[PDB]
Amino acid sequence: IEKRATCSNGKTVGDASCCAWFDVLDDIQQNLFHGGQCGAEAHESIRLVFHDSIAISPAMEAQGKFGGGGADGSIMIFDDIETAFHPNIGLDEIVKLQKPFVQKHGVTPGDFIAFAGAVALSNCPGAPQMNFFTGRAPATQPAPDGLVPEPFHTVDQIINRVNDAGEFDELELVFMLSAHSVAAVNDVDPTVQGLPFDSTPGIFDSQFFVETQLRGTAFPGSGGNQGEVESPLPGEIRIQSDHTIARDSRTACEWQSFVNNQSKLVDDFQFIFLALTQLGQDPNAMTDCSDVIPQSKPIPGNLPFSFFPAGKTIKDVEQACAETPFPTLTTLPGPETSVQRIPPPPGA
Ligand code: HEM
Ligand SMILES: [Ca+2]
Ligand SMILES: [Ca+2]
Repeated sequence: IEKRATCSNGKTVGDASCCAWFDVLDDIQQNLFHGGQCGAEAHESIRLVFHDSIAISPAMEAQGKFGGGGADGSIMIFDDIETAFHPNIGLDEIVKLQKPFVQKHGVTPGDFIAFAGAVALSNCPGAPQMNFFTGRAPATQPAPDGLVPEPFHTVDQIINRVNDAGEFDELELVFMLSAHSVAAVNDVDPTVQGLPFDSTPGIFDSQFFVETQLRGTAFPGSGGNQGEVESPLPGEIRIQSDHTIARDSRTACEWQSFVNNQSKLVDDFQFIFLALTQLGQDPNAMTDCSDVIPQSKPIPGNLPFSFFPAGKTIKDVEQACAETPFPTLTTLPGPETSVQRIPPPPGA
């Protein structure tokens, strides 16, 4: 039973219970995201949503074991346990920055993680208009390990894991990897933190899908780290799983479909992000508080939506989609330039 209501700030929302999230919004925009930025804390918050949510397994439950609660705030509640798992490396820092907000505002940890993830995305130009539903009860048990994918897992292992967790198919796997468009890597190369996956880590766009399809020619920092392969630009990192998903015959044409197609990118990610945040939950038992999330902003300027970074042309693309040739994009002018690092807070 939802009660449409006008909050104290004058805005109308779907249920009166949503109004209290406007105070949470104001607090995290100022004190967690430094004035609404799509910087390191926003990226970490988006990563935390996946690591809290994908830890659920119908297959383990069928074996008599607890397979995890899905989107239940378990990675925050039992952080001493889940953040020690190898796939969750580096997440205790963002969990520690978020905890005080959960305590101050009296919301569940699962609902806060889903909220901060959606607000973080709304700070990145180009993001979809994000949803936010409430209702996740506090987890009562930590998830098991072995449920969050690693960059060195094969494509078959990853496809099978997301299919078990939420009945997601191989095309939906590609949809959710769009989040690597606003993201950096702090713990794979031990000599440098903050290496972005694409040349625009503050913009939700398809440069991740363009740049992962170019030929990898060098390591940005040290060579041969586990789960890392060569990348095409100085300062950019590329992980093994993204590299192989982009070239596998099952997923390569879906990976290429986002290039120069902003509306598909936004619509597909909007859809799959909402689905991840409902894992382990009953959708009809949740409350829609999407009207609290800020409107996303357009990408500023007048460059084409997708482009080759300076120094790269169609000859540097490793075409993997047999149905449709990679689109001929324009190249930015000038010499190749390094992607700038995104320094993380201490402890990342
Ligand atoms: C399906 C398989 C995936 C694998 C193997 C994977 C792998 C990784 C790795 C290795 C990192 C760097 C972690 C670190 O250095 O501590 C990373 C970062 C990131 N991942 Fe994924 N990822 C996956 C899917 C996703 C999904 C579905 C999302 C959606 C939210 C996501 C969002 C992020 C974000 C936003 C970052 C950047 C973190 C930051 O800047 O601090 N990833 N991913
Ligand atoms: Ca969880
Ligand atoms: Ca980007």
